[PDB]
Amino acid sequence: GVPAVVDCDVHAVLPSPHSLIPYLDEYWADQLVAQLAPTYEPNYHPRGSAIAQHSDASVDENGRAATTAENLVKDVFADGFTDFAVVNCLYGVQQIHQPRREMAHARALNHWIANEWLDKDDRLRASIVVPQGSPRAAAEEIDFWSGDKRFVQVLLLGQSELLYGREINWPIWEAAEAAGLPVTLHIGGVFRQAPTSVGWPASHLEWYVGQQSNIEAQLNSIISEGILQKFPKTKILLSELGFNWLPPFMWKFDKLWKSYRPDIPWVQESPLELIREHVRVTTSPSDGAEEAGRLDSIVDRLGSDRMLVYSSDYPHKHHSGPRDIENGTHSPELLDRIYRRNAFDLYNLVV
Amino acid sequence: VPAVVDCDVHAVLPSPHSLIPYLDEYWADQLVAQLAPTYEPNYHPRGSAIAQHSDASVDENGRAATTAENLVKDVFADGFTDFAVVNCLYGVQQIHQPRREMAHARALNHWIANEWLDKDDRLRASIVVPQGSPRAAAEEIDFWSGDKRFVQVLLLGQSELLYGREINWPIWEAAEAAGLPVTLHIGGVFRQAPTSVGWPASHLEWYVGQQSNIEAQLNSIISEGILQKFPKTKILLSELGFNWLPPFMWKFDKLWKSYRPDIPWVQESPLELIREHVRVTTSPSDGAEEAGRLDSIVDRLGSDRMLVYSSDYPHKHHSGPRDIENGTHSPELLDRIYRRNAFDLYNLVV
Amino acid sequence: TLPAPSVTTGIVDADIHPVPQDGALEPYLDDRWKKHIREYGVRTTTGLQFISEYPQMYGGAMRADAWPESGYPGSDRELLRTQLLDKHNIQLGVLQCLAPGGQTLNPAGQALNQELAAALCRATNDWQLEHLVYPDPRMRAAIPVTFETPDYAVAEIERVGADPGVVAVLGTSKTLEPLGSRKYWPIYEASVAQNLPIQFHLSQGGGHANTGTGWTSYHTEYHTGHVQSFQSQLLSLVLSGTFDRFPTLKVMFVEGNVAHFAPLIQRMDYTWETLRGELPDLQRKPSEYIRDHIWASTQPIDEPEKPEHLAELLEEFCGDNVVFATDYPHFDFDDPETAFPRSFPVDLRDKILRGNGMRFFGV
Amino acid sequence: GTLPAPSVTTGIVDADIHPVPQDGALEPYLDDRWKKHIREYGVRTTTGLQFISEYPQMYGGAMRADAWPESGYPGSDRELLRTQLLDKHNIQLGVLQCLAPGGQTLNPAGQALNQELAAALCRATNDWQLEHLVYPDPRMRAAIPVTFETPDYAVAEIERVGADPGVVAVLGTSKTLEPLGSRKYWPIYEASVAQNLPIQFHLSQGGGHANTGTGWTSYHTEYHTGHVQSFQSQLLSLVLSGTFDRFPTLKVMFVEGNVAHFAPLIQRMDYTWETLRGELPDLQRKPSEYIRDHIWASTQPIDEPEKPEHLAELLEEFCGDNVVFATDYPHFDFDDPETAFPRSFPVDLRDKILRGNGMRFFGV
Ligand SMILES: [Fe+3]
Ligand SMILES: [Fe+3]
Ligand SMILES: [Fe+3]
Ligand SMILES: [Fe+3]
Ligand SMILES: [Fe+3]
Ligand SMILES: [Fe+3]
Ligand SMILES: [Mg+2]
Ligand SMILES: [Mg+2]
Ligand SMILES: [Mg+2]
Ligand SMILES: [Mg+2]
Ligand SMILES: [Mg+2]
Ligand SMILES: [Mg+2]
Ligand SMILES: [Mg+2]
Ligand SMILES: [Mg+2]
Repeated sequence: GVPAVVDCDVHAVLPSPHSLIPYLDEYWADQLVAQLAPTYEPNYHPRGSAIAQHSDASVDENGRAATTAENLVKDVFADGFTDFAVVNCLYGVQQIHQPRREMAHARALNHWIANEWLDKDDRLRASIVVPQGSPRAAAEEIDFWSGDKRFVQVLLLGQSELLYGREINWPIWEAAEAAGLPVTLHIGGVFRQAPTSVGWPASHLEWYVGQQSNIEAQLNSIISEGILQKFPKTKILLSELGFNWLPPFMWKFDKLWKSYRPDIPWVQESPLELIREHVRVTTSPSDGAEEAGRLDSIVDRLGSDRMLVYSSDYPHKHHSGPRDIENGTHSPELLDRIYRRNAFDLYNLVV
Repeated sequence: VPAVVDCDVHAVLPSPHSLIPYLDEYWADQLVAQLAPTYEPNYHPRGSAIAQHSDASVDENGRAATTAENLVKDVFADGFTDFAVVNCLYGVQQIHQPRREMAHARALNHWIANEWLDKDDRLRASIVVPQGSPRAAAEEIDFWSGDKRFVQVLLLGQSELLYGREINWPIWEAAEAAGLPVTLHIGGVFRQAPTSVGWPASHLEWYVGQQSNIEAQLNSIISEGILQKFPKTKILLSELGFNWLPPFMWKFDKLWKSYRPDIPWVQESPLELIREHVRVTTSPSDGAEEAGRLDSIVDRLGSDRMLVYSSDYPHKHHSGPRDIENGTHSPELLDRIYRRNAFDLYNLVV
Repeated sequence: TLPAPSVTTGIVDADIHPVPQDGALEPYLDDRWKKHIREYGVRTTTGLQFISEYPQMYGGAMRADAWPESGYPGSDRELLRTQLLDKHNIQLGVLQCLAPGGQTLNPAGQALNQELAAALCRATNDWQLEHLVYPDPRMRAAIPVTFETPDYAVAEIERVGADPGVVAVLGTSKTLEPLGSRKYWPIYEASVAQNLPIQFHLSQGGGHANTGTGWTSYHTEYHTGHVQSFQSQLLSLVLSGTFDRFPTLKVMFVEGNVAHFAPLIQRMDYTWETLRGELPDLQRKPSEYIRDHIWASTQPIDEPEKPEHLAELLEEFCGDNVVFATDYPHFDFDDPETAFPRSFPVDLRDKILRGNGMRFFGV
Repeated sequence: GTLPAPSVTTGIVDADIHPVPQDGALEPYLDDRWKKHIREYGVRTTTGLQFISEYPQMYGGAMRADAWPESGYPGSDRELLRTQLLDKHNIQLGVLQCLAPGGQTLNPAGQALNQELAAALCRATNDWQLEHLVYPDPRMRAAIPVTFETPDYAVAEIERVGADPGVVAVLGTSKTLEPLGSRKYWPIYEASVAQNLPIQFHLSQGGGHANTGTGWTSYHTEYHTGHVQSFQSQLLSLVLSGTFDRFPTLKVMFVEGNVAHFAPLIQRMDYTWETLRGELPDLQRKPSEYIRDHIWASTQPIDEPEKPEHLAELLEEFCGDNVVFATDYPHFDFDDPETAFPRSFPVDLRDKILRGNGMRFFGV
């Protein structure tokens, strides 16, 4: 049994809200139609911008990539290198303020993934999309899918309404642990405050780059509030949020944990160790770590070769491509860990 | 015979050191080691004209309402008031550190129990709760539910999330189980701008404008279903005015008629739900004390059951606790305001 | 040269919502901004590509009977003329364009790229003057500008604000700072210089949650909640002394309701009687600013349980400062034939339908 | 006033020193109405708290336990500041950053919600620090707080005292209501450039938003580590907005935002821009190319990697010419110039951090 090559972040793109109708009860389906089916397509990867899709991705009748499992599977698995891919749908249910509709559309979205993606190719796995405006409802959604092992993780957005370590959000971590599932934070957000501590970014570019700051906040919250002692089997995947920012954050967090440990006395190990053991990160985008020697450098600065897991971020276009990380290292061993061994810790998938 | 209850008076914590006798060693020592930062709020700036009227007894630092002896002396002197409901606004809810918020809220309630309720059996009090953790807020309510001198739960007008959100349901559940009304009092956690259009630039602008947040809270509480889920719920609006209620009620009713299937559990009109479940203290009176204006506002509310007498001691308002009599010609209405309406909240007899 | 508006036998309608047909703004937008919109859309204070944070419920919140043969309600100028202007004898109908396309509420001024926002406001102003106002000058424009970038707003007021087809400057009820902030004073200065009053229309966005105490869940909360922003804005504009600095400035709150302003102002005075020492530079008692500076439009009309209370509250606000609007083509449109209670006084309604708006717009 | 330009000879630059006015020291410089206002209301800011900020300091006000004078708050005793800091470390250019009008750690005058009061407090602070500290001992020079959130008042204050040779920078806060590349702040940048003044932005609370982009923090580790986030966001806005295209001589320093994290932030910014630059087609340079001419960072509290060699690597990856020493006297995480750097740290880089780099920022 050899660990599989897992593409730890690819995307399904809902064509339109009408795709949810087969998986909605009459009350919600009729309502969606009567409301003229407003689309919660997010602005995290603006459909007309250069990040949205590779120019040569397979496309549907409207020119859009990744809206069908047939198209995604044709592209992702073509070259035979990838064994499994983890599908994250970013359709913006978490930005539905109406809490019953958030619950109903999140559920319908997961049904759409199950029936039109997971059922269509046994190499696909997926995150569970959850209604994070009600943490107890989010826990119920995790539980609803806990018997379908093709759902391999819980999806949370990088920007939340309250920090994920707050006790208000503990039901999510409890439910994920009870289901044996890692939790991923993926770039994106609920936008219930400014996306930064200094106000609203004026461009998509400024926003996208700067979401790394919110992930420092989330990790400090999760760790400081005690998630990793209260739910010690928790595993966290940072999807499509970079990773070169981690070491400077880790060093300062460690320095201040030494100064303030009595404020958080349950944290008895350095954040440095907790992050290396409980946090993994996807490799697309690589944010310059694909340049000569820089992947060896960042692994040295992380202090662990166990954290980086391969992804393509299909269909998104980044400055360097899925396998260009090979240019950043001289170690075949490190590449073997990134391509297959590190993700075994998350999903236990074998070739 | 229902008692004359002063439904909002204030205890003012002298300083955080007053909490030391009621904190575990870990928190008492940490307090002294922090140089005891005070969470005294700016809701009633101590040096401003609202903080205390010139007739109020004061302590060695010139502050009113920092001792039960001073408060009881002033509040009960004239024989009209039978009981008074004490709210301490010390800003534990603005403590971000969640365990400290819990510890200081619990200590504050102990201080109220020992240095106020134990000193005079005419005093009652609200339960201060750590609203940053609704689970822990529910436990604080449960803990004090045994002491029937605690007669309501204290929540601030501005919260972190709206009080009707499911995240907050444990508070409403615990208050209902304890048989306690929930009061919203002017004040806030200040975890966003106090208005939907940014930060007020003065205390005066802030103070006047907090009525807008109470419209938000009432709509959230009702629309989200609190009054069907917890049908014994009673809500007291303390020191938030009341003349703004009718225009809010009418628009809410009008839009409930338009959006009924969005909130199908709300089967009675918001008009009736507010008249039945919401009560409001009379200080400040915000102009309803002028000739005929109290009869008018009762006509506009559609109910004579909502207003409950308070003095808001020790605060100074433009008109005094009993000046409301100048706004009505009805002794029956004054009987409702001074005693009968608060019987629905506290069931206190003379 | 366009004649001045003339209101004789007909009425003022202070809030009408036209929408450009698809592509209608393109002749008025530089190619760079065309490209930007194609590639990014109009990003604002959401994480959503196409919709705002509270999308409309049934039918786009439009009148079911206001859909043209093709396009969105408000996008067909002939249907606007027959269903609104002719049907209600509107002789001054003030256009408030809330979206650059076939949508209900997505204001150009709220685009987070404020250079784009300025270009869309400019394009909207050229478009509404050429397509709607000049062909039928019963209509006149309230010009959207970028309140959050005063330099650009001032430039646009200088560019087109003197055009006789323009009767007001158009802002949004939600802003990043309360409207009495010095940030917005250059816009007030430029508006006064062009003899223009300002209308602030109900909006989402602004940069903060839609209440001062969290984001709303259900549509009752969202829609009733619109009143709150206007309460906050009135308090800031008055207490800041903005009208001491600009003693000729007129502002109208549009679609904030009316009656609630009366008890709010009453509380403002009563609180100020005690706390006035915080703001010793304010020249007048707070309620005294209303008569000369604050107007409000009527839609959606307040509906008290006892109808007599409407006239009472409108007068407690200021009976001379209340102005009729229909809100065509939104679902809660008010018909001037039926909006007022049976017992309402003719003189007050007449002022609301005619004189009051004529005074505000300088007609 | 008339004062020689600063001379850095064999001594060092200290980019962040926190003096505090003794009780009453600002009153000679305030109108009666503001003295009355402060007595009656205090200084209201973005909190619901009369006397403290939303995150009050954890241990002894976050001051080193040996910097307490006979009577006042640390930093309130000029003689003690001379012997404990300027004399002790041969500081020849020590830049004052007054963060509070009184003995109450971290409460910036510019953040008073009454911006007329804020302006008056900034002006009083500027008159006071020049009279009480700079002119008596011109080893010290002022970074003048101004009201960033009311540019008209800031421009007026920069015009009033900005040309005084006792002033070497304009002082802002890390947190603001809009990101610092916003056109709101451009009049301040214009006025600063006209006086040939760089701008320092010091770590702050407040600003109008939560202290992260995704909620308010709970524990002190989150709060203190979280301060870097605001600086990350400000760097992105200042660069990507083209602020430095509009003001090509403008120099900005992030004070007490740490240093090393800027390197991978900038690296991710370039990498993202390579794909998405079409959104912002006017920007004249690749984003990282703005750093050398426009962005500085002070060292305190020094980054402490697990392998010390990574420090110099990350400082050079940011920009080795643009890192400037600071002590943060008298705060508890004070850095000593003799011990702040790892034993193996390159001597040439250390020398320019202590001297040349700050001289170039401050125009010496
Ligand atoms: Fe991704
Ligand atoms: Fe009170
Ligand atoms: Fe409208
Ligand atoms: Fe409308
Ligand atoms: Fe400092
Ligand atoms: Fe410091
Ligand atoms: Mg089905
Ligand atoms: Mg390719
Ligand atoms: Mg260690
Ligand atoms: Mg008696
Ligand atoms: Mg004109
Ligand atoms: Mg003034
Ligand atoms: Mg005066
Ligand atoms: Mg100079």
